[PDB]
Amino acid sequence: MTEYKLVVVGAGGVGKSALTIQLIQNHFVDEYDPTIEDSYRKQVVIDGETCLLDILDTAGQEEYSAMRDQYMRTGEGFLCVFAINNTKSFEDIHQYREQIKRVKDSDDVPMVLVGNKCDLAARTVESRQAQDLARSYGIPYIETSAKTRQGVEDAFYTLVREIRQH
Ligand SMILES: Nc1nc2c(ncn2[C@@H]2O[C@H](COP(=O)(O)OP(=O)(O)NP(=O)(O)O)[C@@H](O)[C@H]2O)c(=O)[nH]1
Ligand SMILES: [Mg+2]
Repeated sequence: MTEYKLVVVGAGGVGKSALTIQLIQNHFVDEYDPTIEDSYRKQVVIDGETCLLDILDTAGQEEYSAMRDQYMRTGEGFLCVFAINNTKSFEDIHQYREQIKRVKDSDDVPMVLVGNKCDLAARTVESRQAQDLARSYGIPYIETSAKTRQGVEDAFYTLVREIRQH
């Protein structure tokens, strides 16, 4: 079947793993559990097409840029995740996107800007700012909460749809 290699990237602690585990295992991981490098494979039906989501959950730690560079190279689409309560992670987004473009040798890689932890009331990144950033990237912006599952399927499925029309 069609396989979509999705890569989740972003600063440490923004909820990359929580988003992935919510998608694959339908539960919120309320646990401190830093990722080194984890792969998830799930058979899903998306818009009637049986496909295999191969999700690459990367580390936010800078000490694993080498492991990120290797598995960013093979990814077809990228979830660039920041936390709406963490302004620094929103600023780090530009660094992750530039790194994706260099390893992919491409200015138009399938990507979704993900503003995670939107359940939190102490927002520091206005939705308008992140939407403008996504607009200048030419990529969709989707706010998610791995806690409430809001937007989780939307973020991943939108990325798959970008890969189809790429
Ligand atoms: N309130 C709330 N907390 C969240 C959300 N997503 C993740 N978290 C919390 O944020 C913390 C970090 O989550 P985690 O998924 O491990 O983030 P990460 O980006 O994978 N970190 P790393 O880069 O080290 O792997 C955890 O305590 C987790 O429960 C969310 O949508 N809402
Ligand atoms: Mg993680």
